Amino acid sequence: VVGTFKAKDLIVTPATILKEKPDPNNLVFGTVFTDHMLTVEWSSEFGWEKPHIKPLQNLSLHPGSSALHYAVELFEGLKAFRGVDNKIRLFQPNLNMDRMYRSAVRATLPVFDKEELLECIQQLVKLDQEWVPYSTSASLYIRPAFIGTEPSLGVKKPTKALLFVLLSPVGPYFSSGTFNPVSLWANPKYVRAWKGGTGDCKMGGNYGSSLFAQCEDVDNGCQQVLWLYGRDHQITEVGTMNLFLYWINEDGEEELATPPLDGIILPGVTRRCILDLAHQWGEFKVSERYLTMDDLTTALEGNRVREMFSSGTACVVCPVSDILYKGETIHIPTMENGPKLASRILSKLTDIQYGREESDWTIVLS
Amino acid sequence: VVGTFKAKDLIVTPATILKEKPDPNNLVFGTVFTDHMLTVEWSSEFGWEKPHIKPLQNLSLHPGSSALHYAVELFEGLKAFRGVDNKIRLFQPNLNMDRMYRSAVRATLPVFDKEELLECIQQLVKLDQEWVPYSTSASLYIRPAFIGTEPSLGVKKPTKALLFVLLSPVGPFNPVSLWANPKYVRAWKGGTGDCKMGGNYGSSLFAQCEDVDNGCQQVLWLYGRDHQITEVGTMNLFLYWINEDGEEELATPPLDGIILPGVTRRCILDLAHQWGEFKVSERYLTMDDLTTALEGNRVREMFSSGTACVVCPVSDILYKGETIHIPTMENGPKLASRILSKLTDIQYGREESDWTIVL
Ligand SMILES: O=C(NNS(=O)(=O)c1ccccc1C(F)(F)F)c1cc2cc(Cl)ccc2o1
Ligand SMILES: O=C(NNS(=O)(=O)c1ccccc1C(F)(F)F)c1cc2cc(Cl)ccc2o1
Ligand SMILES: *Cc1c(COP(=O)(O)O)cnc(C)c1O
Ligand SMILES: *Cc1c(COP(=O)(O)O)cnc(C)c1O
Repeated sequence: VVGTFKAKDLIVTPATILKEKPDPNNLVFGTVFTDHMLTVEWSSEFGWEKPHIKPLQNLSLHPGSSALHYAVELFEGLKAFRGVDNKIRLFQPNLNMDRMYRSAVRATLPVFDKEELLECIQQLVKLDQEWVPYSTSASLYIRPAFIGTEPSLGVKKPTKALLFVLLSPVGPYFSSGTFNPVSLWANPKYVRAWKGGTGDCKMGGNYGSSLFAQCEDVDNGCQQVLWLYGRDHQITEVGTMNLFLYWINEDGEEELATPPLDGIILPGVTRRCILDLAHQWGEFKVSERYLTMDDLTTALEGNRVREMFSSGTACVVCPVSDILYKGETIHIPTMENGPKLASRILSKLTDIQYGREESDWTIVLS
Repeated sequence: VVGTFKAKDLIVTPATILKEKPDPNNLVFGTVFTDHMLTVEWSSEFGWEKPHIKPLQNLSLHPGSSALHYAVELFEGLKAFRGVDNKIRLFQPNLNMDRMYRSAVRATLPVFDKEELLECIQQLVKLDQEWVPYSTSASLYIRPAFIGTEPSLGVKKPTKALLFVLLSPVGPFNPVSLWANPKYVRAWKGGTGDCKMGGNYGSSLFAQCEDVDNGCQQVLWLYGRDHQITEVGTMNLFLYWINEDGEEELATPPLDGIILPGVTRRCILDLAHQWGEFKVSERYLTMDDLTTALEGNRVREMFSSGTACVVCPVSDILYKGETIHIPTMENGPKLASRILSKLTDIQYGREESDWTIVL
């Protein structure tokens, strides 16, 4: 009956015991959780139930829940930042609501009002706002999660669902003053996503398949997987991050390149922001364009590569120093070239996030 | 540290209040559950905990559990059958243990002893014996499920996992129409399509809804530039036809990475090989192969195979705005019904085969 839950209807149950906050200089990503969570029930029969902010607790799930059997699930990732002026800000959160809604449609999970969800998240962050780290390098990670809770074993659109939101303090990925570059494991035997698949959505199924390649990656002394696609060996994504290459292209032009949104690339918020920034600066060519391993190695051979970095919410920007490919270690001169652009981008994005630069990209906490 | 759980140290906690069994005449597939369940806990620090048979209950899961975020999960599907002689039988259950083990490796979930799990399952079915329907048209569906319960949001190999088993009384030609849209691809080479990992299935619900929107019951999964016909929903695809050489042939797509190696598929192949009445070919089949054969009146039957239906005749394919009729039902379907009869006879103990194990 009810098309969406409403922030107006929020039922809040404060915790009676409050946990001590962690040292912001000693945070490991996604391991410590705050006092409270958002939960909202849905059923086909009654529609959306009233949303609850309540103490962080285990989920009680029928063991037949479709999220556990057929990966009927999706997530988001966005952050709250305590500013230089001690104001807490969200960064481009409407883009995450847009993406989550679209992933829900693709998953066949129930549709919701994006502004109502945004306001419920605002209220949850406001309640746990002291968990937003008092550090200009740490932030509060927000994990909205949407699962099918259909008890029956038929492979079908769920008639029961749970939307929930977790909060987790996260620290810097740089340390001792500098970036921590990654080595990438490039094995064309694995594919992250395919044309006709769901790689342009944040559905859980895209990620469970990537764990094997990641373990093999770690066994070979690499931190992330470089995801290759097709007979041409297109470079697509770095782990769970978008791929950027800053180089002199085939025409001899200084260029920032990233793979196009042709269905196998997750449309990152960070990725969009970087494209926007680089276009605005107007200092070099910006291309959404295919990039192969042969393109890369040829350019490296002729000293045309400047930097390679990955982009995502957790780290904003992550420089790439090495790629393990066909039994060889190929060096990327990212760190030797500054990294000039990667550092410039990180500074710009963090300025905005922490309120050093006024931009419409941020929103002050409700 | 503990490499496997063992059926030896099974802890059995029977329910004090038992539920009434459903009418075996009106069962809805996976909607009704028995009194008990198996659960086995794992962690990287201590290895496999002791297994438990206990009352069916909700799972208490950390909201960060990787099964909920990154689909760190797999399942199996197999059945128990109350024979004509009242003996309860499992059917090729070691093949399900083999496949579950493969799926866990690909998923990075902890490995276990296959013989130990089968025995834990046998003890579970044994406890809940009376739930195996008193009907030769019904069976007990067995659902082993294996999930990551790692509380942290980092995308990595789980340090926490839960293995559980559910039991569900299920009942019972009604041919299906297939919706064929090449813009959805079920599986890719370098993917996980040959495992029963949950991630393979979440991505399929949109296509199935679209299928229903158009009066079709299942999706025909197409692959590649040549539009290879691969699987029928959650079933393997069989084509009974006269091939291009003018030979009568049973054909099915080969196991090149994008096809789930079905148990039913295996059994049908074994049987058709044994009979030696027609050619048996694991080979590529395209939409053009099929439409060309249909024009020349060379197609006899098309059916899917899986544990839930055993065999499912196909009457129509909707592809590129066309309605392509398959003469399955106008040809008996004799092969489909022969297979259904054969497997049913073995499953319900009407004939002996090493494929069945008495509980
Ligand atoms: O930003 C990163 N990931 N992108 S993300 O933030 O949007 C994301 C996407 C999908 C799943 C999980 C994640 C997250 F949160 F990183 F865990 C990321 C991964 C990563 C791995 C290393 Cl080793 C270093 C820096 C890193 O940053
Ligand atoms: O046997 C079937 N599916 N194969 S299955 O049995 O191994 C299976 C595989 C993956 C997920 C779920 C299932 C199951 F159990 F059907 F739900 C099946 C699907 C199906 C759909 C229709 Cl419309 C009619 C008969 C049918 O039988
Ligand atoms: C989330 C994600 C991205 C990065 O997206 P952001 O919105 O910038 O955090 C890129 N690739 C994959 C596979 C992702 O899951
Ligand atoms: C399980 C399944 C099959 C059928 O396999 P059986 O072992 O015969 O039940 C076929 N295709 C897919 C995608 C499946 O998951």
